[PDB]
Amino acid sequence: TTTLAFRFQGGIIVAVDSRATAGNWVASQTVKKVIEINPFLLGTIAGGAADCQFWETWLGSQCRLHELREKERISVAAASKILSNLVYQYKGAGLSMGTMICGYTRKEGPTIYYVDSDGTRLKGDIFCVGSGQTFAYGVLDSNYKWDLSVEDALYLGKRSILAAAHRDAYSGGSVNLYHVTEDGWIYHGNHDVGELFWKVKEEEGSFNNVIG
Amino acid sequence: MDIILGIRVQDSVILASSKAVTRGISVLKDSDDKTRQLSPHTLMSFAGEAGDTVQFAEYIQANIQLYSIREDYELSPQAVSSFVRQELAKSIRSRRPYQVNVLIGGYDKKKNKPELYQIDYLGTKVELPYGAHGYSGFYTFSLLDHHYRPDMTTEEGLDLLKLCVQELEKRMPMDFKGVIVKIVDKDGIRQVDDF
Amino acid sequence: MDIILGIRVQDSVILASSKAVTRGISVLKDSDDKTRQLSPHTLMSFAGEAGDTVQFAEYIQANIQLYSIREDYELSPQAVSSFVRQELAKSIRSRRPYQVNVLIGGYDKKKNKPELYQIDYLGTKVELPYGAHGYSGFYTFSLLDHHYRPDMTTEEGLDLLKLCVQELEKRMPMDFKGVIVKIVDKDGIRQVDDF
Amino acid sequence: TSIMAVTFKDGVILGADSRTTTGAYIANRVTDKLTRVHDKIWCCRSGSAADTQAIADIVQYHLELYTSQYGTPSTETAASVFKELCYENKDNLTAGIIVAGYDDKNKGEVYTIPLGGSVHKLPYAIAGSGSTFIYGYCDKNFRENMSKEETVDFIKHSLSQAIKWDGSSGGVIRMVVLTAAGVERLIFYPDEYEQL
Amino acid sequence: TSIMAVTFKDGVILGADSRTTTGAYIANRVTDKLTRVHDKIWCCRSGSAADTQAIADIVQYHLELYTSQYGTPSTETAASVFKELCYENKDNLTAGIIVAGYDDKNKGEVYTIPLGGSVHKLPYAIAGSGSTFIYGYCDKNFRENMSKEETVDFIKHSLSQAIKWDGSSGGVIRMVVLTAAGVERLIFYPDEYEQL
Amino acid sequence: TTIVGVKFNNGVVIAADTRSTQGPIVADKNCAKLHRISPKIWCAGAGTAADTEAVTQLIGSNIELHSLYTSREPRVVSALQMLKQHLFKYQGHIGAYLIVAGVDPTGSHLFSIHAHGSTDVGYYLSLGSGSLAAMAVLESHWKQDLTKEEAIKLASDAIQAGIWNDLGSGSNVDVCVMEIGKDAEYLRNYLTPNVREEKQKSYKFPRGTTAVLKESIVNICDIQEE
Amino acid sequence: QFNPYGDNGGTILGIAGEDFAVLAGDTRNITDYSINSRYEPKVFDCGDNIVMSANGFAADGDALVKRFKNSVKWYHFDHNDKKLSINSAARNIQHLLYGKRFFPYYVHTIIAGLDEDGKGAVYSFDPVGSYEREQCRAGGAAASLIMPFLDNQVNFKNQYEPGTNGKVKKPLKYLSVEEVIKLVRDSFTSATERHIQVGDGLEILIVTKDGVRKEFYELKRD
Amino acid sequence: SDPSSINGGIVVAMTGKDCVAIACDLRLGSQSLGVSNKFEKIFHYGHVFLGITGLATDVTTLNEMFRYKTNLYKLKEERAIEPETFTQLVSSSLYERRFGPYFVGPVVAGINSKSGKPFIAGFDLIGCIDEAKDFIVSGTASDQLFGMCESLYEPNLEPEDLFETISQALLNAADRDALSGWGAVVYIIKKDEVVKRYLKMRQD
Amino acid sequence: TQQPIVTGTSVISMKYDNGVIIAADNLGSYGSLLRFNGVERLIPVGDNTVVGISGDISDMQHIERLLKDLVTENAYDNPLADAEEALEPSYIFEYLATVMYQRRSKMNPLWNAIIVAGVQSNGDQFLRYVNLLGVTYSSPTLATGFGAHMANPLLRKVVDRESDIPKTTVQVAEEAIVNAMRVLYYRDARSSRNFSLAIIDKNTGLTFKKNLQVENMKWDFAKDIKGYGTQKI
Ligand SMILES: *[B]([O])([O])[C]([C][C]([C])[C])[N]C(=O)[C]([C]C1=[C][C]=[C][C]=[C]1)[N]C(=O)C1=[C]N=[C][C]=N1
Ligand SMILES: *[B]([O])([O])[C]([C][C]([C])[C])[N]C(=O)[C]([C]C1=[C][C]=[C][C]=[C]1)[N]C(=O)C1=[C]N=[C][C]=N1
Ligand SMILES: *[B]([O])([O])[C]([C][C]([C])[C])[N]C(=O)[C]([C]C1=[C][C]=[C][C]=[C]1)[N]C(=O)C1=[C]N=[C][C]=N1
Ligand SMILES: *[B]([O])([O])[C]([C][C]([C])[C])[N]C(=O)[C]([C]C1=[C][C]=[C][C]=[C]1)[N]C(=O)C1=[C]N=[C][C]=N1
Ligand SMILES: [Cl-]
Ligand SMILES: [Cl-]
Ligand SMILES: [Mg+2]
Ligand SMILES: [Mg+2]
Ligand SMILES: [Mg+2]
Ligand SMILES: [Mg+2]
Ligand SMILES: [Mg+2]
Repeated sequence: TTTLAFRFQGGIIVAVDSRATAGNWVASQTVKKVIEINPFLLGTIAGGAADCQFWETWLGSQCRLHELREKERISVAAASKILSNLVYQYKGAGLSMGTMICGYTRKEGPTIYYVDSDGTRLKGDIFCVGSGQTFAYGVLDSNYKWDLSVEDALYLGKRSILAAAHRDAYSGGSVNLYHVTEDGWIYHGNHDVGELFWKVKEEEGSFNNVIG
Repeated sequence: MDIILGIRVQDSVILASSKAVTRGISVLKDSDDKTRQLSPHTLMSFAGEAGDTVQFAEYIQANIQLYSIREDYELSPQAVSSFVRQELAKSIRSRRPYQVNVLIGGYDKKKNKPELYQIDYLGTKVELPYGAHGYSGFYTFSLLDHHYRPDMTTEEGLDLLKLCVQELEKRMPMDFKGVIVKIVDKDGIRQVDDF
Repeated sequence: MDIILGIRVQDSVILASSKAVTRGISVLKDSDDKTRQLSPHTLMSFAGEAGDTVQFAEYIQANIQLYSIREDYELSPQAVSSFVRQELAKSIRSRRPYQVNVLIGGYDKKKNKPELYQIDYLGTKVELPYGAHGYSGFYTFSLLDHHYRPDMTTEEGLDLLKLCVQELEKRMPMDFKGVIVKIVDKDGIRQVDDF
Repeated sequence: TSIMAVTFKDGVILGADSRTTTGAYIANRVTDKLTRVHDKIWCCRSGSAADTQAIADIVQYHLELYTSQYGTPSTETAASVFKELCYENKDNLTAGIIVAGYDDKNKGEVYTIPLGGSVHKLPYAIAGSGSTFIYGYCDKNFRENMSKEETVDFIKHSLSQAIKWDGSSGGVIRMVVLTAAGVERLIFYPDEYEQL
Repeated sequence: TSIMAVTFKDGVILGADSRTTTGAYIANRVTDKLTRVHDKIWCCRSGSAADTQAIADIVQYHLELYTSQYGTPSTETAASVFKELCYENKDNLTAGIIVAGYDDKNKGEVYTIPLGGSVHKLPYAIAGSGSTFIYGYCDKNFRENMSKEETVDFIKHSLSQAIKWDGSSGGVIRMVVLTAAGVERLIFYPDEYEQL
Repeated sequence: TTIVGVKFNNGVVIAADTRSTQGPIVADKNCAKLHRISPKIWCAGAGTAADTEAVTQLIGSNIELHSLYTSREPRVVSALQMLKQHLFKYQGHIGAYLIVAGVDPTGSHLFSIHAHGSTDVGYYLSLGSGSLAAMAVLESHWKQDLTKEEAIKLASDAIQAGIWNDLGSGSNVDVCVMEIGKDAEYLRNYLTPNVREEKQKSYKFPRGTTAVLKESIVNICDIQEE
Repeated sequence: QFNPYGDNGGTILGIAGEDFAVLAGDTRNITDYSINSRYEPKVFDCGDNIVMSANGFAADGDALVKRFKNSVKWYHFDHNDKKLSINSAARNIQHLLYGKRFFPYYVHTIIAGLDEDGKGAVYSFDPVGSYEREQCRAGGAAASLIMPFLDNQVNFKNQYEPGTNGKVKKPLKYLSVEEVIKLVRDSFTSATERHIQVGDGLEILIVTKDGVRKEFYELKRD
Repeated sequence: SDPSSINGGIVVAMTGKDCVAIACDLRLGSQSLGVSNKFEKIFHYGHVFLGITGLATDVTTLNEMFRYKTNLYKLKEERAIEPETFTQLVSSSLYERRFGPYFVGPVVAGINSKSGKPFIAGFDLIGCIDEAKDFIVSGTASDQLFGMCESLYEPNLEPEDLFETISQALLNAADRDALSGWGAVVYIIKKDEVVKRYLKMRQD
Repeated sequence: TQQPIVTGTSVISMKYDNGVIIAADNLGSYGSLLRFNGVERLIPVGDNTVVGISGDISDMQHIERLLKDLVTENAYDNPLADAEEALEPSYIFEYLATVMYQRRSKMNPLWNAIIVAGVQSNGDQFLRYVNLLGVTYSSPTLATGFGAHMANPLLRKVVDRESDIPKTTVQVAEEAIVNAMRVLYYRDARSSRNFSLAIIDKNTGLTFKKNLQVENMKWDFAKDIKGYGTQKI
């Protein structure tokens, strides 16, 4: 798994891979690793598939109950802390989860919280999570600026997942892109790595190691 | 030891190796050179278990230097790398194997080409445009996949290497106290004293 | 987390805590504040197992803030430290203990004295002129044994603290990405933004 | 431990050695392994001394309370109470018990209850570490409807051999006779049974 | 496995069941555990089939070479060669062997060699997993200087009981008679010995 | 694996299934488990495939040299002795479980061998994971004074019981008949009761379906003249 | 020590058509190297035009199916005989599975049917409740043998159009019910050849707007 | 830990009408880390082709060993070794390391120069010969390859048709294995010409 | 979690044209010791069902009491207890299967393998298996323990599939069962010669046969077997 999210001028970019494995066996190439919590909240998922799906789907129910009770959308901080407090109750039981809770509010602005099944909860500008996180960090850190266009930021996120999809054996399949703004998240398509790799190689002039 | 990197450009091979030596909770030294000159146009960097690394490197060095005197001739990097691989492949089924990973950077004077070989302690040899051992590759291969172009100059290679070291210094937990960089080309081996 | 230091001088208590957060082979963050304000004149830094540290610190914070509202009065650092110790002493014989070590730096407005308390996860409390948790003390206590004087100023305390951090940055293997320094005195709590 | 119970014409006879061991040390050489849960319902105990005592004490309590309400219990009923304790607490118990009793209606009966907690009604039963060495002898020499004197000799000869070969068995041979006549205790010393 | 050797007036008789087991599966129901190391020196085998075969084959080789140089070996000598192999390789062997032979000078002799590799000269011997169940029976029923017919009945009755109680023992009862007259093989089938 | 051996009037027959397995996967569907030690001494092997092959070849080789040395046709007891002593020395680590059979100047013989080096004699024997299914058939249908035709039938039926009921055994039935005063006849695939049915569809692709990057001729020939 | 889990083998296969769906599974049931039954039904009609199979440990498999059938029954009682849609069934099954997160049902579950637009639907589950809608999925012992074949022959993976040489992919034309059944039969015949726990018989359940139909085919019994 | 799945990789071989085909992926990794995408696993000694999966150091070592032995064979015999004979040499060589084996899954492929008969064979790590008529599979995606071959394969395929079948068998099997892929090579072998084709596949 | 102490070995069974046959030996083993020689392991329930049990005997006796109690409970407030609302084999099996799976789910299993044989109200044959894990399956032939490995192969030669059931008579079916019991006595080291057999026919009802023995055994060939290879005498 490789998932990333970073804050920038035009809000937040979220990018994830699509692969699921059981040992060396490739179980799925079409996994949805971004969960649409509401029109303004996104959750990435890494680690145990069931743990992540169940509890982030559950998180959406808790966030919906909040805005029914409080007549106001839940903050990214509060949404992330509901999940982190939940997994903390289960600490030691063997849950396996690594997530970014990404969203935008008026009071907070664009916010990213990393939440993890050990109980860790961290606010930050850039995060990469999963088995291929180090590969994503390499591309992301060397090319990141606050002043990036929506178009350039989206490509950087896409390219960082591609890098990890290539090198990490347990990452791959396809790239799902999201862009979170003042007016909510925007989906930017499924990008198959089998076609994206050759496209990027030719146009960018990268991956000169590989033959094509 | 920790981090060793290698990159083969147009007309040279550049090896970068960390300076830190850590035993337990203390950094005993911050200026350690994790490499040995096997021949005038062949350099080997190394990392692995304490003691084994130097013992192996010097043993290889002695054998290549012996060959050079006997034949009055320098072995090709390919020939040296094959010799090194066989020693490690022999070692892995010994009573106590050499726990050493190496990079061999050399300039072939016959073919006028730089060559980089990555060999692990099992005796797994691969020729590469860029290579790394340990946790280093987990950060650096993605950068090199993006930026590396084969027709690069030595100066462009050093800039690309700086970008790798900066990423390692940002994201790796261990303080490896910077790197010693060495260039291998047609004129021989030299050390970049400022990095 | 890794390194947390504390030093009590003439008229204040200075706490220094590392900024790094490392999960596995990656440094996820380099600006993490490992402390919580329990009351206007009492600060607690913390280090231990992931999740437990923050959960415990915030739980303590909530309890002290509750006391402050109920009585319209600030507890003494000694009183807060005893409360914290009991929670950890209770915790160590639980199903799943809090795996957290803390330093409590406070200024007693009644006695007009700074106070530093070191408490480990077992509930082991000690009042000290200077303290540390984890591997930090193995380097810093020898320096502090030499230089510390009980009548030091706050500026002298910060210089002595810089000398501790420099030694840690030289000899410790892990890159802890510097420290956030906070001062606790009669006027309250403030952060030294440049260190 | 070598224990056995044998039915015969006039009723039933229980038999046992008297050795209790902690490893190779004989903690008690004159132990009484034949114990009373009711007037004419007794049991032979093997395995853990603590477990079998605790069980026997509980059974005696149950049968005493049974008697106060419903009159004298059958031997089958006594065996059932033993079973219930041994079966339901099989994970925590090490008890090999032989239950033997005399009714006027049913006459002499013998029930054996091994480690598992199963119940087996038999003409005669053998149990304990020393019983292994006399399966051959007992099978060849047992007859139904024996006399009192014949049954005493059968038990005496059997346990004598079990004692001879088993280190965990020894001491005196205790016996308890259950008939319409009443309850008789018999004892046989080493000098008597070793020369057989 | 149930094996035994019994000395009597005219010589010695070896006896054995015919069961070989891999756990609870009977790999061979007609096994021959009575094996020849010399004309009138035989052995009963128990434990590992491989180990006891390898041992017996080596002993037969040693006694064949002994005979070529020094003439017919004694039963004691055969037992000593068995012992040497079992004792010196005790860590790697699982072999319980009974050695039995007939000289004209020494007549019938029986030596038993348990796991340790010790040697014990006895009037009769029993061994194997099934022997445990007939210690009582054999001790009570054995006499010295029995006749051939009495000794055959003693072994037949003994192994019959051992087979009855031991799961690892079964099949046919093989016997080998060693006297001055020569070597006689006897066999007894389930229908014969089960009804005893 | 199901292997059997059956004695009859004027000789002995052995048989085997043809399935090899690595875990739950079938490695070979038509495996050859009947090995020739000498012209008229054959043995069926179960357990580790490389071991049964290797141990048979080695003893077969030494049996051949022994036959030439002594100017005599080899005996089954010689193969038996050489096999058991070899296997015993390796303490069961050589995973070969063998049914050894043959005819020689002494007569017809049938033995089994286990990996630890123990041997057994019998008129009918079976080894392998399907030996219980095979032995059930043998114990039900075997009798003394079997003819050649009856023994082949009984042996193949015993293998079939293994093929159908044991998941470790399958595919075909191999047989070898060794009769006294005759050449041994090796019947490879004596029965074939597991032919795969016709597939519903042909998966022949249109030419050019696969994407190619480079092409090149490979030089397999030697260095050329002129 | 007592081991509460076992492996009953078998293999299952779901394929989604344009206006239909199939769920196939072999009828063999095993433990270790023995056959328990040559015909033990594994794919079940659960009502509301939904078919289900829970392959792996049969005791857990039967328990789960039994509990889901129960869930369908109570869904009718509690919600005025409303039809349980395939997506709703899938979510319900996730909660049944995750309910035993710390003592899991040791099964790979697949359900098939039609979505609310009438199109063919297949959903796949892991033991602890993670699920995903798919056009194609094989599950169980021989899943590793069958899935690659389905990637190739159902989704036309690694296939391109002649003449263009790797430039133009093969178009994703839909498959008829007759075409799908051919791929199912060949999948199981191939799996039977190379997997010892697969064989005896093949039972296919086909789901359409008209209802649930069954088809049975013989497989090799060795 | 498990030597046979540290580096990863696969090899497959098939027979056709008067031809054979052998193919392999190009990946070499250290568990999750992909290291090289040029690590070929198919070698040849004269007209006999050998594919080797498993531990990479042993793949290299055995290639060097069989090059060594086939060269000495050729000097003494004054002719190239044939596939049937080479198969025996591989088996012998592997079994001599019975209790300290090379962690490999070799595959032999070639056409007998005298008879013209197509030949393929597979081995386990200690030397057992699997001489199949149809196809041989080896490596970390052997299960996947078995499934593909058993369904896609038909006998007597022409060289250019056989290429499509073996290529699709390899590619789709590799795509369901995490430790296989990163490129692929296919050898089409006829009695007196051999074509080598690199396949375009997904690079993840 | 426990370990089985006193144990019963194989239970074997098969369907025939008008009903089902089931059999099991009368032994209660204590490890390698053949301790108890008079144990009945076939337990009838009514006049239409027989439950055959292998494994732990103490647990068998518990199950025996549960079934005895089931008959009592079914009779309560039930005028049709001996007619339309009598206990069916399918009812008895499902109850046991529920208990077995519940007990394994509490990590405290009944250490048994059970075969419920009987005939339903409509004359249909019932034969189904359940064990300590709660695993269930049905087949024309069913067997537990060693029976699975040795009996099934023999019984499957008579009834290989469903269509062979109407072609199989009670005489042929009983003959196959009795033969299978002999084979088990040859080859199972924890079996006995004495056994019980039960037939449940839709016409002639429940026939329970006690004190049967394995007969017509082949042992004569043993006399010719000498040594383990080279030995002649
Ligand atoms: B990713 O690699 O973390 C990925 C994300 C998940 C949401 C699909 N996880 C998996 O693929 C895991 C295995 C794993 C690999 C590497 C690190 C951690 C975990 N697989 C599963 O959770 C899974 C679930 N069902 C079937 C197969 N695999
Ligand atoms: B007998 O040996 O089984 C005997 C019967 C007991 C009721 C008096 N049991 C013991 O002696 C046991 C140990 C034991 C030995 C052999 C088999 C089983 C158990 N001894 C004790 O329980 C004991 C010993 N020392 C002090 C207290 N209890
Ligand atoms: B007997 O049970 O001791 C018997 C004697 C042997 C010489 C024929 N031994 C065996 O049956 C042994 C196992 C064993 C059982 C009981 C006690 C000690 C040992 N069996 C084997 O050696 C054996 C079994 N199957 C194949 C090969 N060898
Ligand atoms: B049979 O199942 O005993 C069979 C007989 C063999 C001699 C042809 N054995 C095998 O098929 C063995 C099973 C086995 C698996 C693992 C370890 C030991 C034995 N198979 C192999 O030896 C085997 C497996 N894969 C490739 C080649 N050979
Ligand atoms: Cl007592
Ligand atoms: Cl033997
Ligand atoms: Mg919460
Ligand atoms: Mg302390
Ligand atoms: Mg005594
Ligand atoms: Mg089969
Ligand atoms: Mg990848």
